[PDB]
Amino acid sequence: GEIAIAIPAHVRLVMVANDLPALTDPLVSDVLRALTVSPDQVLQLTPEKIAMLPQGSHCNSWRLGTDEPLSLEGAQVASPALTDLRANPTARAALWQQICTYEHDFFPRN
Amino acid sequence: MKNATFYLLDNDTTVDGLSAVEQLVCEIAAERWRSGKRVLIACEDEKQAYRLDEALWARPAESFVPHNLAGEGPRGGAPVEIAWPQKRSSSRRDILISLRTSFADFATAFTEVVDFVPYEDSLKQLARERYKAYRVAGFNLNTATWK
Repeated sequence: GEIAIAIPAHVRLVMVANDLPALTDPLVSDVLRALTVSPDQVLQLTPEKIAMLPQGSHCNSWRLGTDEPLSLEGAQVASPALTDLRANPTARAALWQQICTYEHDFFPRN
Repeated sequence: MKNATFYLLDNDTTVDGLSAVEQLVCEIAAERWRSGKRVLIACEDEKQAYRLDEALWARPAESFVPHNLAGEGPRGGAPVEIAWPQKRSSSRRDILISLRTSFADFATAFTEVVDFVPYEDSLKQLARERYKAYRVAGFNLNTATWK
């Protein structure tokens, strides 16, 4: 595996989805704020490309509408596609619940 | 300074089991959180708390407002915590949205408090009593309409 896609130094969240939404989307923006992640710290990538990341990558991620877990070390939050998340309140509460389970990865104590 | 704001409602329309006040609470809590504040919603009863805990995942529309009932959520509590009299809350909070019928002493610990003047005439006197109480407690008072 010669050529690979490297995660920028300032990126702290990899967002994966078939359809990459706009980081300024109302719902996406609130989820990023919930994760205490600024949009500038986000790397958006379609499911493909995850296979192009260097073996040994470590970054938290949030995937939408993609059941198969990423081959990327880190806290992995998963939710339905954005379309479905936006219309399912239950799905949103579940996403938060999932985020809380990983509080140590997103809301480190200090 | 302590600042208390009383939002004056112009209707008492109930939607999905939510009073006009509780509906406005969802809007206010979301806007304050989004502005970077840690919010405490002090409900008069446990049952009201569960009503808002559910309501906040549906409204405001197209929003994701991270919240939990007082004793749940992440350490230090969720950004938006919903409590009731029989349940101690998380510290380190910037704004209090109180649904208490009478002046609550734990309100004095806050720099920012939001209270309401319901539409139904039968509740306006309680609201007036609360107003005077904030005045006595040293809060800077002001009324407003939400838009």
